[PDB]
Amino acid sequence: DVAPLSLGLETAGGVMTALIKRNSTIPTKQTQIFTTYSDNQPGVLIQVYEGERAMTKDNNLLGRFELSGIPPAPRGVPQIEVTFDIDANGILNVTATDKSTGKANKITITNDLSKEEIERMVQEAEKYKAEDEVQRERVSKNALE
Ligand SMILES: *[C@@H]1CC[C@]2(C)[C@H]3CC=C(C=C)[C@H](C)[C@@H]3C[C@@H](O)[C@@]2(O)[C@@]1(C)C(=O)O
Repeated sequence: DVAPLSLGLETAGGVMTALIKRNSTIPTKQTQIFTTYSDNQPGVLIQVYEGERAMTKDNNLLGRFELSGIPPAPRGVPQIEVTFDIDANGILNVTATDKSTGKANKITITNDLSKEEIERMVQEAEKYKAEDEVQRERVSKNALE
């Protein structure tokens, strides 16, 4: 019925950027436009995370993929459309497409975590809320490494 945890990707500096917020009613689909962190960046690394903490290392890793072929351009210029789609079949599709060329890549994640363990991740997130927000402020926008 609901996404029991926030679902997102890692932005510059190991920052958790949520696309599907905790308690979102399923089916659900969200999209954010992302960019490159450094000049002439040839591609982006999509790292799929679950959890509430501000830094991805403290959340759970679900999968990875790279979208390469990004032409040389300055930082913050390329447009990378990243969509998270949760279906009613227990299939999570994460797609990243380069808006300039149409070049894309994707990962499929299925549901095959305990209720208490889910309850702990949200407990831990509000306990570490301040420390997490400090690291976020210090290290962060919509930039992808
Ligand atoms: C944490 C790990 C991932 C997942 C099993 C999700 C993976 C695939 C999905 C497909 C529609 C769902 C978005 C799943 C929702 C949820 O059960 C899940 O996010 C967690 C909390 C889990 O229970 O293992």
